[PDB]
Amino acid sequence: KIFKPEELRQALMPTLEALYRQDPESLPFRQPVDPQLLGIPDYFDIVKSPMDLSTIKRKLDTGQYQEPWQYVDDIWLMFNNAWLYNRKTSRVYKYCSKLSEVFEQEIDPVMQSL
Ligand SMILES: [Cl-]
Repeated sequence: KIFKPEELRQALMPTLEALYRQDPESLPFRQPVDPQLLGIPDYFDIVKSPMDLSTIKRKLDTGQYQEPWQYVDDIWLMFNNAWLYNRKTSRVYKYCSKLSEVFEQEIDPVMQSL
């Protein structure tokens, strides 16, 4: 179906809030990564399409997702970036896995309703 932007926003936003409210796990994902500041110059060599919670929120607010799967894809892109760039024993890697689990429980019922 064609999705009215506000209908989408209303359905998806709670799932994004749930991730944002995961403390401390969501902390590393609330703002775009800044390799200059963080002193990790090689970040963009590894991560070709940066994504994060704030960017996803902005796209959601500005009606830039026409369909639910698009939002899901951005969520997974964010996760995959973190798993890719961070060692599997790192804090960020584990935070990422936790967010992944929270998302799964959140998104399933929502997708059905859409
Ligand atoms: Cl949107």
